[PDB]
Amino acid sequence: AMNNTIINSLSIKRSNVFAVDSQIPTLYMPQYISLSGVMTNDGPDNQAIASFEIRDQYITALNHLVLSLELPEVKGMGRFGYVPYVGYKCINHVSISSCNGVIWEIEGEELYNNCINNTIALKHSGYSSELNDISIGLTPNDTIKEPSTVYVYIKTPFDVEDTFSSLKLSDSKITVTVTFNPVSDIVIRDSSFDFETFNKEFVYVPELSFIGYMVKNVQIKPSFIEKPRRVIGQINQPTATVTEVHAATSLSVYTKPYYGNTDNKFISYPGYSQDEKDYIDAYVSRLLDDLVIVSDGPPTGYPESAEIVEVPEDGIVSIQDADVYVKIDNVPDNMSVYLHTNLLMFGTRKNSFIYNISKKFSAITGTYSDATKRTIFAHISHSINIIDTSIPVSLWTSQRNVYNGDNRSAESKAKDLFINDPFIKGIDFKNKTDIISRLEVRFGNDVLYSENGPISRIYNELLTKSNNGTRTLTFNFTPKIFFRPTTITANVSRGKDKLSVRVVYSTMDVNHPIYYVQKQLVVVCNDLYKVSYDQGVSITKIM
Amino acid sequence: GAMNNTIINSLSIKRSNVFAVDSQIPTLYMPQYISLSGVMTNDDNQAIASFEIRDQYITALNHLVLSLELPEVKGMGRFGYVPYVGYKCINHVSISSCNGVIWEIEGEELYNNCINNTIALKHSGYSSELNDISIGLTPNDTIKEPSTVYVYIKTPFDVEDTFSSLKLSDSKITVTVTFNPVSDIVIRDSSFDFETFNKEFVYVPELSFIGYMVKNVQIKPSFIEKPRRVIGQINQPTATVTEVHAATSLSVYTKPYYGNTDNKFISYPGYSQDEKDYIDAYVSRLLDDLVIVSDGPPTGYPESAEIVEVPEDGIVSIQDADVYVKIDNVPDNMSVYLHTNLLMFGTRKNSFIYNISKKFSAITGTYSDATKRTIFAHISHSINIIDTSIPVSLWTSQRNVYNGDNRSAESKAKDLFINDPFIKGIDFKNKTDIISRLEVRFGNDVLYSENGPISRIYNELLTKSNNGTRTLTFNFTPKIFFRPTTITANVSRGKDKLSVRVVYSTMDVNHPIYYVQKQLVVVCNDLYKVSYDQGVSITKIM
Amino acid sequence: IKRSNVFAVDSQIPTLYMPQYISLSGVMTNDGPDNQAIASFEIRDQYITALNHLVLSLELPEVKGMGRFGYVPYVGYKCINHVSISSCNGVIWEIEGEELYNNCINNTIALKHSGYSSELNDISIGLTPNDTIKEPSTVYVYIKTPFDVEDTFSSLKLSDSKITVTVTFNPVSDIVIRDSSFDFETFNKEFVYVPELSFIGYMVKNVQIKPSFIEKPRRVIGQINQPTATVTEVHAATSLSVYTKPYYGNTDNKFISYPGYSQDEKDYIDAYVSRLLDDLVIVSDGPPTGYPESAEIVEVPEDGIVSIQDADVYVKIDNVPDNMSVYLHTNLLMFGTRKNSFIYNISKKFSAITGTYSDATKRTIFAHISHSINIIDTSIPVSLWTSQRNVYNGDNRSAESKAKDLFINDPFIKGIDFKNKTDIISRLEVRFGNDVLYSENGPISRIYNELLTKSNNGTRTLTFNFTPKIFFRPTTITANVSRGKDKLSVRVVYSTMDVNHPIYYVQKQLVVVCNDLYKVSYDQGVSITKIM
Ligand SMILES: COc1cccc2c(N)ccnc12
Repeated sequence: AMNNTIINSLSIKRSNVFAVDSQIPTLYMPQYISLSGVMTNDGPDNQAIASFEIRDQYITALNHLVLSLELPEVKGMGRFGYVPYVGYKCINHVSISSCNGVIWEIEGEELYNNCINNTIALKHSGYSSELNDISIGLTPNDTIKEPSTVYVYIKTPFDVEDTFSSLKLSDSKITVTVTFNPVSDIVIRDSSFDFETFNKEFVYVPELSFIGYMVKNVQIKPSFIEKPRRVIGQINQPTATVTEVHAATSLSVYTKPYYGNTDNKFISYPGYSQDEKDYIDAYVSRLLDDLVIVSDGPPTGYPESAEIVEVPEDGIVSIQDADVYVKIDNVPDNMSVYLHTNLLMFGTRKNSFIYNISKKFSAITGTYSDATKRTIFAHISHSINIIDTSIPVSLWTSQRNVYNGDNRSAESKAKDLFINDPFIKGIDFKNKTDIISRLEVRFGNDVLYSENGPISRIYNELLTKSNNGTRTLTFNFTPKIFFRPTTITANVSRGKDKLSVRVVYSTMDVNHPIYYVQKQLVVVCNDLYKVSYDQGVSITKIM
Repeated sequence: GAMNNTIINSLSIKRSNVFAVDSQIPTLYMPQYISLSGVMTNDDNQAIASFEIRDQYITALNHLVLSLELPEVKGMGRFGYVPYVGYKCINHVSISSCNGVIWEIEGEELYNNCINNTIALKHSGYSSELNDISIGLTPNDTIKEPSTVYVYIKTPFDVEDTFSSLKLSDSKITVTVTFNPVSDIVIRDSSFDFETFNKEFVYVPELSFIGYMVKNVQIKPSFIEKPRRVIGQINQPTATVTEVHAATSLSVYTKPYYGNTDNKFISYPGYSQDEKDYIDAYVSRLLDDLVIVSDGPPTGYPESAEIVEVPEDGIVSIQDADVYVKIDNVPDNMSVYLHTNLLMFGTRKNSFIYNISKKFSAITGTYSDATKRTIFAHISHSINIIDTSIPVSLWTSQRNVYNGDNRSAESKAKDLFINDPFIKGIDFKNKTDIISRLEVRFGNDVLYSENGPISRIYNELLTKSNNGTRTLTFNFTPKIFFRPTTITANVSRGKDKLSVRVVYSTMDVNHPIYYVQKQLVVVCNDLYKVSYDQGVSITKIM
Repeated sequence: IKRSNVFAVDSQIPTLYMPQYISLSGVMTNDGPDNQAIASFEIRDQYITALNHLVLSLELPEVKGMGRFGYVPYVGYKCINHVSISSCNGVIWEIEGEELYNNCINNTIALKHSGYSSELNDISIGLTPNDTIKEPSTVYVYIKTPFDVEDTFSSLKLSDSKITVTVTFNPVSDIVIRDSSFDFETFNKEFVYVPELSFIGYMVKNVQIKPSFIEKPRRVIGQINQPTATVTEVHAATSLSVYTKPYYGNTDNKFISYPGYSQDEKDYIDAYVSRLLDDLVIVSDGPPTGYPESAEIVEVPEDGIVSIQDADVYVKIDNVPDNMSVYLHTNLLMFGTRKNSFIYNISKKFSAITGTYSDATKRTIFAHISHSINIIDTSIPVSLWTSQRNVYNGDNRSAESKAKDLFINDPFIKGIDFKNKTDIISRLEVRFGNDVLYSENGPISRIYNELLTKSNNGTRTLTFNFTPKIFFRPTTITANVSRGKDKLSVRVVYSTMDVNHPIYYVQKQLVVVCNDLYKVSYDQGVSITKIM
């Protein structure tokens, strides 16, 4: 059965790769353990906090925390849906602490970031058409969403090498404290939705699961742990500084939008489908019904500022230098076809440049239905983009706009949805646009790193096998757990105990509404700590 | 230089070199892919391939792959293969030496072990060629072209490549494969001549594996985890695994039993296997009979059918349910009709009724004068994955006080037999979860209890798998290099058996799904010690 | 018992080092060989002790003008003809562009960084001499090396020597999909490769270097339509791979259709069907004009069924003007080697065509198509349809349709179709010296390659090394020399086809890649040595 040339080609110490001594491991028994928590409503703005205390003589070690949430049935009228990954967006903060203090904590967004390359984790936290499409209730008793459980993997450093990295409790009490975002963050809804009643009646219903380990004659040794912390820059300020950086493993930079100067209302939302094209199509779809109207004489029901034009016989309406081709089939003899030529329009001066959403269409074809008295659109040529779909409606009607701005029908305006997702990066719903033009990191007062493209994000996505990375400077390339991490290391004497970030943002057109979306600079630092287990668990910052 | 002046600036302790390694020399060996045709036997007269590996120059092996030749399929009717056809072929696999069975597995259990291996699943046969339902129009028409599929037979010997490989100490290994009846892998309609197919079909297998020829092999013993399952009785919420002495893991799930039906179904989506795909195939098969454009009252439907003309406002009220039907370009001599009771079920006369027509809220379309048919544009409905998983015979069983299936004979004859051996839950996606609570008892004591599938969450999480099972894992130690950690019995105290009780969700007797029977499946992973003194042997740890 | 602690471990203090991401600009010379662009980067910093993780970035220019233009998917990898890492002792490692790509083909994120977006890869159309077809863009190419397998452990040590990374770029026509209207002559003149090299450098305090091994791939391409290839001086190989490439030299490299960014088999097929449909069913007032004379365009009968021999095409268009009829083009593409032979007729691969004529746009809007078009059909060069072998005219499409055909010169195509789906190797034989080392009647070696590497684009691969990398000396197939076993010879038998299918005339080339084991030593700087 072997070929003759192999057997013919077949003193030195030789390591055996066909057998190995199956070592007896530490004696232990694992258990999936679940805890109800205690819910308090204080800290801050009466924010909801869950606390779980872990102390059992048979739990010697734990890891792999997973948080459960019961989502209630949602009944009533209006449009309602959950943000994708709803269970993660719920989370404002997680702390693991002993009686000596805090062992490890994370900001909601950073936990989410760390799990973003984990499709399973993401799926478990709630990503489904059931949960994330925008349902509409038609009756005060109609069911919008059914009840549901979501599961949030609270990834910890204790999970890297399973039992080797687990958290050893000894005889100490470990408290896990979870702070929840306000339910407004996790919910997408329209004006008809009675959010006021929903807000009062909604309660967070959490449960903390984990893998406990009952361990005979546990042999503890000291370990190291990376604890993340982040600094949020002042609004639109292109700088932030992290103080007291003594032994850090990595440093990440990114941008968030800030929508406080707005009502957080958006024209459209794609629902469960989350691709860039989904976002764009959802937006086109919402505009199409005011964009091309089939009507008995001039269309009614629009603001006087609307400029609705009858389409010439050759199908071309000319909006300044923009040509829009409109051919609708099966149009009644008493009716004509109209193009709305300024459905949304923005400018900071009269008689200057204009951002006009209607000029972003070049062809609209479709067929009229006599049966349902509507136009069924077939093919659209346009240049709508992910930004357009990310513009809050408030910006269209702002005092900086010389135009009325929002010339949609009332019916369309009613369909607008509030979106308060807490984990948005960049300035568009997909973090597609790169608004950072240059990044500088200084250790003390000396330049540590500088780049003119996102070469650090490319390396981040590569080394972590992620397609949603960040501009990240990684200092630790040493394998976790089995080594002490490599860290950038302070002088303190020479002033080098702080990392300072300066980015150059690219500047947008002041006549595009996107210019007025506020930006925030997020800098996340991972500091090395030593873990000791001598009478209670404790950590110690490495200097 | 290019190294910034800060990194250079801040640069006698005992250190590990992370910038070089000692290249230690491995065992001198040489690998080879080997294929074998083996021998076939047919003794319910199930086919059994057996392959003997006897060669003094093969020290070890792993990575078994079984290939199967699928023959050309000629004739009339509708015919496709079940997704991942290769795995559904396999009833049982066993690896034995002269000293008995070294490792064996049920077909469904090997499928489950491979379910997160996309490549393995794709090689086994997942393609529109294989899995879309084709239709033959003449007795000499070709329905399916000859294909060859490859089934990766995952074994404990692959976990750590050469370290885990099954060693052969001059012993004769026999790999024995038991095949499900070909009924199980074929989705067909009534017009297909399955009788002739069933007798003409022959499983044509070849077993390949990676053999290793090793000089001066140095054998050591290892351990192996051998799966075992129990199936509770029909509709019992309990099942028990006896003789549990050293288990590494326990998993619980549910299968449906359709033995009380014909295993015929109204619709099937073919190669496209998403939940939305199943639903859409179903809505599509119903729509032919649901909304009819006709010259006077539509004909060819049973008398029990309630087909009514759509009023000029487009709304038909089926009891409390309002259906909107508006069709464009309908001829002046024709009207739009709606079948208000396409499928309907009830257990007591003039009481509660489940009526599939009521799960439509809006149906829009345009009549084609050129093809004499209605082309539908938008359907608002509430059909779900369960509706698509109902055997037709349940619509027409004696419990139904109605006729039940009010479809056209044209619709009825397109129904399909599905006999997939590996269905789970009570719907084709395994979406619906009918376990409301699960209890595992080691003896009289409760070992585990959960109120939601947190055990499946961990299973999926810890194995990176989208389709896990409610699984209790006892071993968190790395395989091969460590004696697996087990849960250990106490025979003295009756603690040598694992009993599982679940609380099934309570369903409505006026929904056909209520009558789909279910079985509890409990799989236990028993720890065995593999010994190599005079041949290969295994011993169940006690 | 004596038990190993699985609940805690000693934290070893590692070598003291600091890593830095380092980007460099290169020297570009358009010398070597056919005036091919070369980019040289010199790493000569005394404080860069080790490096790995090479990333090449490319600034792609704005593209202005007229016509249809797009970039091949994963454009950055397709740009690379060859990468070579060398030192003042010669070459340490080097790879051919296709093999680098092959090595990265299951690294989705690497592929995405290289340029795989609708911005890049859909075919765009410029409407005026100053219309912008593509915006400027920067892509990132992960030059994977043996030095990244085990991070700092596997890293390239510089040892106070001067490292030079050399990148040879394919001509830009390889990465561009264009029509005839696009001014490629000008573009070809003005386009310049604008490359920057990044890498992770390591400042190591008191580095303790040791020797190691390294697999260096090398390949042999057979002559056109010759089913054999030999690799010489094979003394210590860790693997051997066999695949097939098409040769399109007998050809203008033009194809009827291309799907764009969407790259699924079904996308290729639908893009094709859409292109044929404009000529396949025609709503016309009187017999359609503008077609070649060899075209057999017939009016669809009232029954709706047109019969092309034993092939029936059902065609119903809705809402057709009273003064026009519906026609079917019964031989849009046809191929036969004799007058009394089997004919391959693309119209016969359609069974049903429905749609609706639009009065407003005066064009037919197709609704549903029953057809049997396959991936091969879409991968047939137009030339082969009109080759001398074809006793028919071949291409009976409209002139408007033929204007839209696209040049494609992607250097990394394999097999004979655009998804490498069809296997054309029927039998495979591998000989070490004169003795058969391996043979197979089915693609079991490729099934294993896909299985063992978790890949759906594998190759027929003989793996000799099943030993963990870096931490052990790799297991190799080992020469004898005295018994003539210093040669790896591959012979394939290609599967046979009916000679009346155009794809039979696609020229094939056999590709054999051998991974030879090298020893890395660090005496007078870095040095590699071929194991014998
Ligand atoms: C998966 O097994 C391994 C991976 C990496 C390192 C080691 C090691 N140090 C000892 C034993 N096994 C190892």
